[PDB]
Amino acid sequence: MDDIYKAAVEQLTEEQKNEFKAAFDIFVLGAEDGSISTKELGKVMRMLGQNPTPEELQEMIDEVDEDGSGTVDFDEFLVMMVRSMKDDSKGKSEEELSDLFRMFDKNADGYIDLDELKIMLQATGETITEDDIEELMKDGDKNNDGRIDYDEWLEFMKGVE
Repeated sequence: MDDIYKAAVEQLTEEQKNEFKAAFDIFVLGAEDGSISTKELGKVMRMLGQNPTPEELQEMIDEVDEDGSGTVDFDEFLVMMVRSMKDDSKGKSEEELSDLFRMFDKNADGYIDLDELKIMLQATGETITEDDIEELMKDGDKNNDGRIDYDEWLEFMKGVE
């Protein structure tokens, strides 16, 4: 029975909502609609000022909203436990694309280059080859041309891990 969250609730106490409500109220100090970052560990880990890594985690969670509501409710977080998303959640934002697009266009040509896009993974410690990225850009296309434009960068993250 139950879909996925209605099942755990059977063996889970709703009282927990108030348990993790403290750390939440302190995190949404500035958020009026409870808009905050889900990254709990990544926050305390990056707070130490260590190597880059969690910086990207803030992006995926930035637009974790899959239902497209605008914010995440306290309850929505609880149900996220039983399911255990483990990792990942999203990639880049709608309004952010307008910035990232030009942020990667270091060639000032209007399009995106391999050394430009791949340059990102170059500063993080990825676990892939340098030439491998060459295959990624190939998919970046969308308007049929062979390069990135003011539209492909958006559809780019159509669903890549």
